[PDB]
Amino acid sequence: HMVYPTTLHIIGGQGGNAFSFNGQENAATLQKLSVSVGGWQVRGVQVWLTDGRRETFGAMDSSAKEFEFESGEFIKSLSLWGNGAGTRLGAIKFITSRSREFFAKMTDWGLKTEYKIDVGSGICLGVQGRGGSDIDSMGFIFINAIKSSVIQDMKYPTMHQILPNVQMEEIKEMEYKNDTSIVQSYTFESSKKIIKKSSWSTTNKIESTFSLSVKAGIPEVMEVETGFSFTVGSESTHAVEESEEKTETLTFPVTVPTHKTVTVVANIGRADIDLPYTALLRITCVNGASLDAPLSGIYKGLTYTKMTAVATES
Amino acid sequence: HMVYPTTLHIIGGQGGNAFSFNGQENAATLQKLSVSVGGWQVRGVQVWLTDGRRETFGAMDSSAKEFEFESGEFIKSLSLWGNGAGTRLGAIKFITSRSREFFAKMTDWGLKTEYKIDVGSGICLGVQGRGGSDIDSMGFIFINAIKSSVIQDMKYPTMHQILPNVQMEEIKEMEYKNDTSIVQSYTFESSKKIIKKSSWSTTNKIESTFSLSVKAGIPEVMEVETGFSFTVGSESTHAVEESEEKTETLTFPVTVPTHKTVTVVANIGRADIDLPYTALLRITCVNGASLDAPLSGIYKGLTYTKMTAVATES
Repeated sequence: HMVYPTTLHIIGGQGGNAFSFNGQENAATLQKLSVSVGGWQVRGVQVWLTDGRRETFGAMDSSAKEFEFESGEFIKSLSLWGNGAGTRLGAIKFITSRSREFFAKMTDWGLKTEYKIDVGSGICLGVQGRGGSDIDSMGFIFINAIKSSVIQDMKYPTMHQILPNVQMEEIKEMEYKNDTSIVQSYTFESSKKIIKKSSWSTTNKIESTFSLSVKAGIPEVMEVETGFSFTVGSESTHAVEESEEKTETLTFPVTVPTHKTVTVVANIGRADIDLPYTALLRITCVNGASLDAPLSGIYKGLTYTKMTAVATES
Repeated sequence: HMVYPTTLHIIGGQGGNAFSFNGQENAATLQKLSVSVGGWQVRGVQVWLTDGRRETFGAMDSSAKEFEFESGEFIKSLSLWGNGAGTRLGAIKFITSRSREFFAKMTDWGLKTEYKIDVGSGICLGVQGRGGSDIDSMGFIFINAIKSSVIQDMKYPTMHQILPNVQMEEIKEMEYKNDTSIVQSYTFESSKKIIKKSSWSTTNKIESTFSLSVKAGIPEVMEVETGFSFTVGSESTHAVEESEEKTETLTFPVTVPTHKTVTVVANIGRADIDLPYTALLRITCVNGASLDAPLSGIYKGLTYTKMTAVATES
C-alpha cells in the first residue's frame, strides 16, 4: 500500500463544476480566505496563496468574512459541515496554532453534520471541490506531517560566465633592518578576523512556513595566476542565511641580507558575490512520501582568499 | 625558546617614572587615544580601554588630538619616533585596518629615524613607558598574532536552584469515532516547526574585536517526575549568539474501542531560559602562547521539549 504527501477530505454534495486551487507546484500556501454564506449553504469562497495567486469559486456577496494568516501561523484543527440535506457545503470552522478562530456558516438551516478533519501538518496548500451558484463541496489540501524541508540541487547558472571581483586589503606591515654583516632571520606573523557570509533569497513565505536547510556547496573564489575564477566548495548543510566567523593567519621566516632592509606587507582578498541560483525544495513527510518544488532566486555571499604577503628588499 | 602572548616595543629616552596601563587581565582593549604635543616632545597621552578604564600620563593641554576606534577596527601599522636629542618620545603614527590615520608629533624639532613597530595582531591592550612632565618613552602593548579565541569551562552556578517554566502549547487535534462493532486502529501523525535559541552575553567589545566561539553544551530542560529540571546538553562549538531551526514530529497508533470516541491532542513544551554564567576566555596566539580572561555574564535561551500527546476516550 502506497503513501501520499498531501491529504484532502471533501465535504458536501455532488453538483457543480470541479475546481482546484493548489499551491503544490511551488509550495505556495494558504495566506487568506474569505467566505460568503447564504441561508442553507456556503455561497462562495475567495482564496489567496502566498505567491500572490488569488481566485474565486461560487458567488461572493456583501456577507463575506475573511481571515488572514500571520507568518508562521498554521491550522491546528478544522471542521467542515454539510448543510443537512447533504447537497452543499454548510460551514467552515478552524482554529490556528496561535489560537485564533474563524467560523463562517449558513444562516437559516441549523448546522447539522460536523466533519472533523485531519489537518496533517496544518500547512494548507489550498482548496479543492465543486462550485456553481454555491459551494457544492469543498475540502482543504494539507501537507501531511512534515519530517524535513531541504533546498537542494543548487545551481549557479551564470557563474562560469562571470568574473569574481576580488578586492585586496592590507592587513599588516612590518620592516626589518639588518645593519650587521651577519644575515638575519626573523619570524613574521599576522592574523585577521573575517566573517564569511551566505544568503539564498526565498519567497512565498517558505522560510517562515517551513524549517529550511540548504544542502549545497558555497560559491568560492579560486586563485589561478591568470586571475580568479568562481567554483563551488565542498557540499554541506546550511541555514538559508548564515555567517561563519574565523581568524585567518599567516606566518613565515624572513631572511634579511647583510646591510639591507626587508619590508613585509600581508594582504587578503575579499569578494562580494551576487549570483542567480536555481534549486529544488524537497519536503519529506513523516510517512515517507515527499513533494518537490522548483525554486529560483539570488545568492549573496561574502568570501575571502588565503592570506598572502609581499617581501620587498631595499 | 620562550614565547609570550604580548609584544611591546618602547621608543624614547631613559628618564621619567615607569607606567603601565594594560587591559590584559580582562582582555579589555584600546578604544580611544588622545595625545598632547609640545615643541620638542610628546607632552602627554590619555588612553581609554573598552571596559571604561581611563588614564593619563605626562601632561595634557589644549593641543590635544584624539582618535576613537570603530568596532572591529584594528591597527595595521604603527611607527614611533624619538625627539631628535633622543631624550623623549617625539611622535606617534598609526594606520588602521580601515585605512584611517592618526599622526601626532613635536611641532618644532623635525623627525629623523622612524621605528616601524611590530603590531602583532594589531589589537592593542594599552601602553607602557616612562613619563614625568612629558612622555620620556612609550610603546603600545599588542596581542601577538591570534590563532583562536574560545570561551570555555562554561558554568551555570545557579542552575540547580531554579525550576524551568515549561509552557505547553497545543499543536494538533484530531478525533477518531468508532461506530462499528469491532475495535479499530488508526495512525496519528503531527509536526511543528520550532526555533531553538542560545545567547551568551559579552562586554568590553570582545565579540567585535575577536572572533569568538563557545566550547560548551546548551542548557536544556529534562523530565523528572517532580516536574522539570535544567541540565546541560552534549558539548560542541557555538557562536556566541545562535539559533537552530528544526521540525519536531510525533506518530503513534490510536486504538478506539467499539462505539467510542478517542480525541487526540498533540502538545509541546516551551521554556525561556535566563541564567547567570561564568566562563574562561582563552586567546591562543600563532606563536603558541596564550592569554586567559575570566568571564561572567548571562545566558538567554529558548528551548523545547519533545512532542507528546493526550488521548481521551468518550
